[PDB]
Amino acid sequence: LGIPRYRPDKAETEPQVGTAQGLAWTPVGGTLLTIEVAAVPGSGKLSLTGQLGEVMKESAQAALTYLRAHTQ
Amino acid sequence: DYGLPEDFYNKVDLHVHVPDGATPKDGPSAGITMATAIASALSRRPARMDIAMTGEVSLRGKVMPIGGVKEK
Repeated sequence: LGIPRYRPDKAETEPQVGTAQGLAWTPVGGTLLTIEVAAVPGSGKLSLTGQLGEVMKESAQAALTYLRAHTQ
Repeated sequence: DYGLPEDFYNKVDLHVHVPDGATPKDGPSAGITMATAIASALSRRPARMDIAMTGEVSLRGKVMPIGGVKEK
């Protein structure tokens, strides 16, 4: 066959800073949505890339709202 | 009356969330819903579910009538 196109076990890559291995069911087979979020000092707002929906932004807002209750 | 601090219009934010983006029923048909929700979340005391609510709020503290009592 040649070269393994994919990692044998996913437990071998690395822990990453802004990586969260999501879960989803794409009608072409399940796959993990590697949602990547980067924090940059500045004005303070939500930059919304990667073709979010309304609900996706609301989920981000909900996560920030909970994280604001407990920050320290 | 509800154990609240003297100043809570400035001292604390209020991130409000509603499961329906638009008006499911036109006008605030759940004014006292938010009254109860905000009172519970600002006095840090729970809100009794299994007892639904509905109405409208006026700034004097009066529950104005609502249409479609049958549907509520």
